[PDB]
This record gives sequence, structure tokens and C-alpha cells, in this order.
Amino acid sequence: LEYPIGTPQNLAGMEIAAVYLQPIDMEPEGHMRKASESDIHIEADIHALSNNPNGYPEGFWVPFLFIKYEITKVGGSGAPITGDMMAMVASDGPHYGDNVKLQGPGKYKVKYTIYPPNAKENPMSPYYGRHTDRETGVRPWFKTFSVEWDFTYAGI
Amino acid sequence: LEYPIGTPQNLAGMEIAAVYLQPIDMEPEGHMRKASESDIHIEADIHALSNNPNGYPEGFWVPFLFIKYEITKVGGSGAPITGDMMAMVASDGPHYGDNVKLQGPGKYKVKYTIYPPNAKENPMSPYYGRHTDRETGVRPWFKTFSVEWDFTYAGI
Ligand SMILES: [Cu+]
Ligand SMILES: [Cu+]
Ligand SMILES: [Mg+2]
Ligand SMILES: [Mg+2]
Repeated sequence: LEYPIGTPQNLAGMEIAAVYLQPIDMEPEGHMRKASESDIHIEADIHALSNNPNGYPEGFWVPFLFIKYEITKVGGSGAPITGDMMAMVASDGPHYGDNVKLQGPGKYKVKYTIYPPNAKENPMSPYYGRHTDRETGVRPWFKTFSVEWDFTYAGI
Repeated sequence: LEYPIGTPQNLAGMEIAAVYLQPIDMEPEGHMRKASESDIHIEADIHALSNNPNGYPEGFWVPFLFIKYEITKVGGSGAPITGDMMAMVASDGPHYGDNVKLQGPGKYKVKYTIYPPNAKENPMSPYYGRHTDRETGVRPWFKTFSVEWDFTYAGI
């Protein structure tokens, strides 16, 4: 049970999909905006495609990424809604998500900015490596990229 | 090119396997002991079994763990070789590993201590969550555990 935001986009051997669902509760406490003060839990579902250049087998979750989002109401007066997702696990597996408060029903544009593990902006840079030798190594990390979709929200 | 250390062990809906290979090169530099100054690249392969209680589908890599290792030469009289693995990716996928200097050919005992994402000892604790709500939540993280195996090293 989830609500898709547009259709998934394929880049650098990965599938990037955007979805939302009801606000959630998460451990550790204090990271997510409280469910009672949110409208949705927005998610980025990122999985490896066949022949992924960073060594992930097809269908694997791509871990240690850092995702920033920008949600803008189309024809709205208000400014965009921005934030950072957090890596986490739910009953459907690991993902990147965040509890968001929107600006009522209507048309929205959503932009995700996806940072690789080595990006300056990624706080997980010192904790994740990549083999670089010819025998066991992989291609360099993909470069930071943005993906966008349109969606209509009505209250869930 | 991976050499097995004993047989994999199953615990809390996860398969825990130990392997080693020749030392590797890794980005970012300064984390791994240099390939020339090492004997092996030790690894912990941890994947979800069926009906994993933390929401991982079968075969998925279990991310954001922290592994400490203790390698003892059987009848060696030398002090145990200790260290922390690091999460990383190679051509066969993500894993936990480290470049290690051994104490020559012979029989060794290897002990891994596996810390869940919420362990005090785990440095990635503030970067990974777990849904706890009725609709999308998963069971609490497993408790820190250790696993041991014997292996005979002769060089590679
Ligand atoms: Cu989530
Ligand atoms: Cu490695
Ligand atoms: Mg989901
Ligand atoms: Mg391996």
C-alpha cells in the first residue's frame, strides 16, 4: 500500500522510483518529523539494474546514498518544501524516506537530488568504501544527479 | 578468488559467512592498510534468509552493521590480531572487510563480533532507522553476537 509519484527513471545502472504513504514512526526517535504533524512519508526507492557499474547485483538496494528533496506546489503561492531523507528499513525493505508536511491538495513537482557515497554533501563518506584494483574493483561512483516528477495530492 | 573460512552460520534470519582473498586497494585512501603491507583481505558476508524479522527480503545484503574481528594463531604465542571491518563494495557486491597482516602460515581462529545498527559501538547508529508503526514496522534489531571459525593459512 503506497502511492507512486510518476514512473521510475533509470540512470547509471540504477532504477530511481518515488512513492509516498502515510506518515510513519521510526527508531531512533527525534529524526523524523512526528507522524501527527505530517501529511506523508516520502520515499526514494533505489535499486540496481542489470550490469550496475558499482558492483551491485540486479535488484539490490543501493545503500549509503544521501537524498535531498524539493517539493513545489504548481501554481502555488508558497515556496518549495525542502529536506533530506534518511536511510531506514520497513516491512517492504530498506529505503530512503522522510515524514513531510505538504501545503494542501493540488499538483506538485518533486525533485530528488541523489548523492553518491563519496560526495562532499554525503555524511556517510567516511564509512563506505569501494575496491579500485583491476581484479575486484568497480567503476568510480556515479556523479550527483537530480530527477523530477509531477504528482497530484488529495489527502490520505 | 575468495577462500572460505569454515561453513556459514545462521542466526536471527541472517546467514553469516567468513571469507578471505588477497589484499585489495580501496577508495577513500587511508582507511585500509596498504595491499603490499597486508597478507589477506578478510570479509564478513551477511545476507537475509527467508522470513528475516527486520524487513529484509531473502538474499539482500544486511547493511549498516559494524563488525569487529579477533584473529588468533593456534599455538602461536603471539598476541591476537584485532581490528574493525569497514562496509564497502567490490565487483561481487557490498560486504564488510579489512586488509590484515597475519603472523605467517599455520592454523588460526577467527572471531567476528557483529553489532546491530543501534549498537553504542556502531558509528553509523544516527544514520539508519527502523519503522516501528503497526502498518509498516519491523521487529527490533537483533542483539550483538559473535561467531567463530578455524582456518589454515598458507599464503595466496
Ligand atoms: Cu521510511
Ligand atoms: Cu572489501
Ligand atoms: Mg516503501
Ligand atoms: Mg565478497
